[PDB]
Amino acid sequence: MRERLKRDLFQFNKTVEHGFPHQPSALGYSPSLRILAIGTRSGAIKLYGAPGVEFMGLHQENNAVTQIHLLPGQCQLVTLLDDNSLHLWSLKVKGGASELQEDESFTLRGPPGAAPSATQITVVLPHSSCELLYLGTESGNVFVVQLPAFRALEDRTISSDAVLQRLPEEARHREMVEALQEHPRDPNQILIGYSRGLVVIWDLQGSRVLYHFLSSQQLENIWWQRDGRLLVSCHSDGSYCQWPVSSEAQQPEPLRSLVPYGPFPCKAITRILWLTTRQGLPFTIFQGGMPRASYGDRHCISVIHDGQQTAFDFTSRVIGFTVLTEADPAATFDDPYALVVLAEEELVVIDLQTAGWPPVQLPYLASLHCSAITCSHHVSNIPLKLWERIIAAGSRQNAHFSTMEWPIDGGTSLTPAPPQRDLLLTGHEDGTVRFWDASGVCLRLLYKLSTVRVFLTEWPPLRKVGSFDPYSDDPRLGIQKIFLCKYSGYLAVAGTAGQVLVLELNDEAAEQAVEQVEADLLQDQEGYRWKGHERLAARSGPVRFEPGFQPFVLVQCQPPAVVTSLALHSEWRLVAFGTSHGFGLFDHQQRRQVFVKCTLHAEDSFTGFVRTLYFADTYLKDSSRHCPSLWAGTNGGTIYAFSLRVPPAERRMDEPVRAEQAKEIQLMHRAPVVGILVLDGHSVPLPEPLEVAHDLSKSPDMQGSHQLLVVSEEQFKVFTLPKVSAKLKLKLTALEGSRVRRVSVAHFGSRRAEDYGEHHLAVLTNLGDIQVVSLPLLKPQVRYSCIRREDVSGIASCVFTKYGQGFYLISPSEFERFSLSTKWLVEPRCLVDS
Repeated sequence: MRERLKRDLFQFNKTVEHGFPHQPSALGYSPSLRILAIGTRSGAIKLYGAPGVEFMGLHQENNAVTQIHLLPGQCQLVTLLDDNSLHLWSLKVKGGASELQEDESFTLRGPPGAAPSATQITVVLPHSSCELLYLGTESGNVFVVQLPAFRALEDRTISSDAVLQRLPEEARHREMVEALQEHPRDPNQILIGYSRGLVVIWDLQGSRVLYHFLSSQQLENIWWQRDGRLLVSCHSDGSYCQWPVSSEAQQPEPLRSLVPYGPFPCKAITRILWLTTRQGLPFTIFQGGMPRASYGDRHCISVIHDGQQTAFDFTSRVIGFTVLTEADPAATFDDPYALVVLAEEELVVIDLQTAGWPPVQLPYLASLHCSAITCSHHVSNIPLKLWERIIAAGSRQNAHFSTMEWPIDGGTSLTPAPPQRDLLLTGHEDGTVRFWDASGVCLRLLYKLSTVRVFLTEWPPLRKVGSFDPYSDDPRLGIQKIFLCKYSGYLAVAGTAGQVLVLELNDEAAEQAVEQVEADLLQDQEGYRWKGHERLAARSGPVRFEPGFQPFVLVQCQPPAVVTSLALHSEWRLVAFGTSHGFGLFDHQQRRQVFVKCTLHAEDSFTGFVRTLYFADTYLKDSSRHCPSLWAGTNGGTIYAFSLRVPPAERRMDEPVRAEQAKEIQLMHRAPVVGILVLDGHSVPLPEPLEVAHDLSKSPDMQGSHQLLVVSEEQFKVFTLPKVSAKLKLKLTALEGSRVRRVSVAHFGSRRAEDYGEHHLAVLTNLGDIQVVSLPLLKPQVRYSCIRREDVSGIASCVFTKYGQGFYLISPSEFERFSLSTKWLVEPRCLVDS
């Protein structure tokens, strides 16, 4: 096209990522800013606050983030990678909005030639003065660093030999600093806990020991009470003690030492927290302690309060956890209200105020891979009537969740509310279809559909929480294709075992039976037998369904192969499906099969393989009478066309729908057809089903001669209807050497002109590039390098939107949104201050 028009329509920019970060490795939190922080093995530091308030950074060394410590009060955080290096980050306001950038780095190094295992940092203690970083090492020495200008203060070094010199008379030889904290009410005193059991309270200015005790078990971690008068240790045998802190010197014995899961041999407690409440009932949170014999493989975090105990069992390893408290540094009681747990595959938030401790919904950081993602489907511009009903159905199934508002509400999002409501439907392996809010910066779950309903299959206090499921139950339930009609509410989903469910949204619950209808694809062919999965056993009789998308008809394909294509026309109430053998049309209004076409030549050739199905109300035989039509594309470059006879509503349930094959066009290059489209007289694609009923202005131009657009992996072609005479072609693979993976129509609004937009093709190549093919001239406009050509998973997982956006999986747990339109750029823009 023209250069002025090209710049006003196309601009490639990878906006923001949606979902859970892959392989988390650290967790941090700022109670003063209410901002969460997550670190990964790839070096990514990700901050999270209120919905729409998020940041992201990358360390120059791609290494694993081990610890994240946000400074109190200040908007600066310190991280520590597995290379024993510190990094100071800050959130500087540039242009009215905050942004995350790295300030300075520092690697703790000792004398030249010393062992690197002696300078390994274990505990990082930011002082309350926001000026020093006390670093506990494996050698037992505590090092002090200045912020900024990281300079190790050798004069303030608290070595191991210095602490052992200040012990009265009991120092029976011997460090690995396991704990390093500050006195909550005295910034002058710090605590140093050693692995063998030595825990001292060190006076900084006095350079002496004020309090010490030698525990009987190997120390793991330490928690100091809010008033600084009680110490709660945890050990390597699965026990936790209580120690009184006063000014009587001597060596006070443990107050209450016990193994909470004994008397059997348990594993260590990794971390323990002792928090106080105004009701006199303190909380006791500890991670681990399971019996090594029967529960050594469980990742659990227990919470003890008011005679109630619950060990929350997660399906993945616990990377880190924190307890949000309503208390500030100048408060009496801690008063917990939330348990934020970061597992290796999910995030779990537990409400601590409501009885039973119910989970808290996640407005972001959702585990999109709790079930293995198989396919996706995006629908743009959802009607407000249907949009509120989907959320209403999702609220009825989430009644067991907590009523507490999202506690991590830091920052102020400067982005307005999304003017257009978008939906991203995700197919999973267990047979679930999740409805996501792909309208704004946060990808929040709205409603979950479970298709498994139509098929046929207290000490220690363990309570399985979370959503991730690492077990692959049945691969036959894996959703393969999804079609959602945003107008009538009809939903069509396809599975791996040849099952096709046509559902309808229902406000109230219903108890109905799913009529099962068989579609024998191999009706005009015998000899070859099926080897593999058997058809899914359907539930006979009525089945209770919760409000939402209730299935009313099941179409079982024979043979039960993988459904490779799906198309639903809610106006004509027809649904078309295709597998590796053939395809067929189904009338879900009468629950009767219309026709079934076999497309073959045990195993032999690799032809057939229905790839695309497209409904169209265009001309097929004459140039005056337009009739409904169903088009089909195969792997062998064959395009089938069927004439449909859709009766009126007065004759809808009376006379059955008829069909007859009218055209069979064979391509000259014999490449698999990836897309079929029909343009009207003004070279505009045919509108979606029921779109003319909800918008008469989008009526297709019937005066001009329609055009048929056939897109293959090698060429684009345009034919003249109804004669199907070749007119335009673009040999993409012959010019650029790339093959077409998938193509989708997109409307590109203009930036120079407010209300002007042209329809064009969004093409994803096998090389990972994203091109734009102009209509109807089939001219290449722009090519943007996006996905790597070796990312076979990310390329297949790609999906385009109707208005020039797209999504693709950079990891099995998170998407990345890209925008090739000048009218769309969904990115986080936020402000955070103290």
